[PDB]
Amino acid sequence: MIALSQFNSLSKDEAAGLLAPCVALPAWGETLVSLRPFASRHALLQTAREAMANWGEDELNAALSAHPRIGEKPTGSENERLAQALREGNARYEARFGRVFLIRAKGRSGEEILQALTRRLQHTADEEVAEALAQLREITMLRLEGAIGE
Repeated sequence: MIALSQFNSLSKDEAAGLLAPCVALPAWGETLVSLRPFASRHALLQTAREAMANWGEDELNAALSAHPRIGEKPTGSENERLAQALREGNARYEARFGRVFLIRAKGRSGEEILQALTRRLQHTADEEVAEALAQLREITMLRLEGAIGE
């Protein structure tokens, strides 16, 4: 984590690089960088929310393009039932929608994630683009909050 004053004084390229892990959408970071200086962390976060408010399906696709799918990271009881149901739900999700299951995980239990996954599998394509975007916005904000201090 770097101070807000450090973020304000970075070069445009170092500042975009600091923001890059928050989401794989260079335009979002470029926009925030171009609006420096920020006078408080709260104001930076509010601007960040505005900048992602009109992301659509094209941004969802670009943001997720390098995300590993099922079977792409081979590793070589109630816990077993949960792990199985989560792995099966993820497999169903990828087969239906042709994209990884994106969910803000911090703060949710495995059982809560399973319930959200099961519910989202009942969505229409448009309903799920919207929810996946909302989760992408939440994740981006949590990452930004860990990247730049007061």
